[PDB]
Amino acid sequence: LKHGTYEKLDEDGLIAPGVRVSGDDIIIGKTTPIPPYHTKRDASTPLRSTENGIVDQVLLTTNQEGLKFVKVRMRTTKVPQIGDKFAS
Amino acid sequence: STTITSGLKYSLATGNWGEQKKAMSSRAGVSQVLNRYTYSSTLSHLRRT
Amino acid sequence: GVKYTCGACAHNFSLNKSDPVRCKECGHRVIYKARTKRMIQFDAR
Amino acid sequence: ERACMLCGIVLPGRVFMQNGCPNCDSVLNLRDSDQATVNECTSSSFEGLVAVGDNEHSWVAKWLRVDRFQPGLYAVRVDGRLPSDIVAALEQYGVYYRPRDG
Amino acid sequence: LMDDDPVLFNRQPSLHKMSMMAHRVKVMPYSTFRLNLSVTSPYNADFDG
Amino acid sequence: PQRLLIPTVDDPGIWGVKVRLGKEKDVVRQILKKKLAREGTKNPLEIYSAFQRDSFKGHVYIEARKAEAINDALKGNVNVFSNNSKFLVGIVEYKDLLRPVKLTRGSYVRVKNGKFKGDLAQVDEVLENGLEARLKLVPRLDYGKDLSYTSKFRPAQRLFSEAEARVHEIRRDRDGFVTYGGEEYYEGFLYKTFRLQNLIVNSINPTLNELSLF
Amino acid sequence: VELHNPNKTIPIPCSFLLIESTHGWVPYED
Amino acid sequence: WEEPRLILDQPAQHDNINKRYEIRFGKIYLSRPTMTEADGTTHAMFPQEARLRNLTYSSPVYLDMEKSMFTSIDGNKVHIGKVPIMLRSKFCSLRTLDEVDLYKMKECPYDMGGYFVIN
Amino acid sequence: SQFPYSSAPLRSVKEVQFGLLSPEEIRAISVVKIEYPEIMDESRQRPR
Amino acid sequence: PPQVRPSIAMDETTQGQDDLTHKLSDILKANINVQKLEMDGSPQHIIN
DNA sequence: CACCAGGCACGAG
RNA sequence: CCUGGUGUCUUGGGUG
DNA sequence: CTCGTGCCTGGTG
Ligand SMILES: [Mg+2]
Ligand SMILES: [Zn+2]
Ligand SMILES: [Zn+2]
Repeated sequence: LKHGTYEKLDEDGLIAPGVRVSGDDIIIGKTTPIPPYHTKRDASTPLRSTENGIVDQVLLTTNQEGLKFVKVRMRTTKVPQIGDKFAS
Repeated sequence: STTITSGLKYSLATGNWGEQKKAMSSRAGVSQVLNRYTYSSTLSHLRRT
Repeated sequence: GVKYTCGACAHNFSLNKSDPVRCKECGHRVIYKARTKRMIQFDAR
Repeated sequence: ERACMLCGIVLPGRVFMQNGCPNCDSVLNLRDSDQATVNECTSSSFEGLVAVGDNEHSWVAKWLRVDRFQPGLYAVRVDGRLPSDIVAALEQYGVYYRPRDG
Repeated sequence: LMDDDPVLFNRQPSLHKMSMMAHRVKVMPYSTFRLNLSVTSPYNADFDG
Repeated sequence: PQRLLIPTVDDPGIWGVKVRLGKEKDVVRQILKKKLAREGTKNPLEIYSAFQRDSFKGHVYIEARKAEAINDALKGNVNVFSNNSKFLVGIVEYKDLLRPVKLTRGSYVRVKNGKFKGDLAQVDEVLENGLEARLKLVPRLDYGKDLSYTSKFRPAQRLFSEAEARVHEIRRDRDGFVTYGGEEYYEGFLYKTFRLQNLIVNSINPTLNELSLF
Repeated sequence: VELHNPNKTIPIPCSFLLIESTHGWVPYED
Repeated sequence: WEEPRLILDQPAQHDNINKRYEIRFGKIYLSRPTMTEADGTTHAMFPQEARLRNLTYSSPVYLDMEKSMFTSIDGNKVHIGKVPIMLRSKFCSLRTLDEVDLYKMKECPYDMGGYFVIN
Repeated sequence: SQFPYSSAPLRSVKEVQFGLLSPEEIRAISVVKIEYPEIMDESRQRPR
Repeated sequence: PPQVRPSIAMDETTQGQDDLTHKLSDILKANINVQKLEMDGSPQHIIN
């Protein structure tokens, strides 16, 4: 398993919008069965270690093959500080 | 009906103009990802040679 | 269990994973998650 | 496509069921038989597709002992052998059976 | 990394030997390197990125 | 006798041509069709035979007298290279091009298909027709655990137990011979019919597990 | 403790927190 | 029409007869971007659904094929595939419906188009 | 420091001699013979 | 040794072999096919 | 990664 | 109750 | 109850 936390996930394997996420935070839980219980390997997608924000939208649908298809849009506010580049 | 569709999808996604097995000696970069950073960027990318 | 929201008729229904991703009213295959039960705060800065 | 166990020609099963063998039906009687006799006389597993063009002045037709038949597709090694009763009937009719399986 | 710590400082490309210089660390806020306005000539650098 | 059919200098030559790998039978059929169509006309394809071997991939041997006949037989063929890559075969190398070439009761063979692919089975009996044979092997069953099989998702190998399947949930035929799930098991060994083309007999190297078990 | 308003984690003494439960925010007696 | 006709020839001798299996290509028909799910239902596809579900905004093409047999003793539309459709074009779904229905389909009026949607 | 203690004396490289590997030396420094190109045989773990 | 040709994993479960591994497998297959020619009938050109 | 042959499950006489 | 694992190759645009 | 046929999968280049 990943070194991040897993308490921010609901019972459907997805995170609800409105919860603040930080670096190394699981947002989409996914497992893969191991071919020959614990016979499963983790295949989740955590957040970037240099990105902290708040989950805004979660889309869940089906692709062309028929399996599940999830998308998580995280929003954040960037405030100009020392180091930002501007141009006339 | 899979050959033509697969070839079109490959040539439009990867940009390699030609067959899949003949990636060498082919013009790459015909199809590019549309830059959606601002309106001016998209307007300049739509008129680029 | 988990509240959902349809993308067309905007119907609030709940599915238990095993149920397919579909709407129980208009049949739209595009749904979204609902707002969490936790309180969202801000520093107003 | 099946291969004859006696002559060695290569023909589909429907050909051996309708008209029989063009070089062995005189003693095998594959035309007036069922599917079991055709399966026991013709094998579906063969190796060595030979296109016999000449039926006399060809050395390939003489080495394969098919220099007295009809042109067509023949097999070098035909898997399986003829049953005991069929071999006995062929010997009683006056035709010696030679295994082509190697 | 505390104060009075000699650390090496460089900037690509490194043309002459003056591109790698040993400087003393001073803990400062924000996330930008604070340099003196006199070593900008050998470094051939500016503050535009 | 076969020794009286040896080739001499009077027999026509045999030329070997390189064809596309996987289209040798198609080339042979096309040459046969051309020879049958040119038979009786004013321009006959002066060829005698055309064949190929499975062990000689990408090679077609055509028997004729001159090279013009071979060039005419290979004219218009899409499965033959356009280059002049044809060679001559000596008279002493004529019978070797027409060489045809076991399975005994009690020998150990290996399966090349099905769920038991790669296991060392024992040949018990062979059918009267001579196509399929009976193989005794170590079963790979689950005793009906996830029932409401492929070679990649197969369980471990183990001897069939006549008592565990009853507790987990069976037709007793003979002493130790039980028909379970449509399969016959004698003394814990599964007896199954397998085709001849799906088994190997030559070059069988037993592993360490087979030496430790058998 | 990683706060919700800013994007940073801070160290805080134990006597400066209030944990939630089934009724309000319970201090160290939780 | 560059390569419209395909002609074959196979002399049969067992009474020789020439049997030519000619195949000619006809008119090309284009349809609207139709989306078909795994259940078999076909509906109207839109660029928003293609961008959300990572679909290909394309349209099927049909070609008329006529088969003829030439025996000398001497009809239905076939789907050839799909072609991608450019946005805001004459074969797109955003050209009609004026501008009132453009807001209901989650399409910005400032989007001039001129690009394809692949996956 | 990161390496475990060993009784072999620690030295430095002073000369790099180049050359070809003889078949006898190759067979001597070898530990196993490779004959079967199949990476996986039974497809049930445990390398063959 | 396998340290020179490491095995990378594509989509977690399925892993991909290095090009050197496939080259060595093809070389071993060719060497095995070579040994299967000096025992049976070989018409010179097939061996070459 | 793409083509070919074999095994499996469904439909009809 | 320690120990700890997500990758090889390209294509197009930018930074100094 | 048994044979014909479409679909899925492993071998091979
Ligand atoms: Mg600068
Ligand atoms: Zn709805
Ligand atoms: Zn015959």
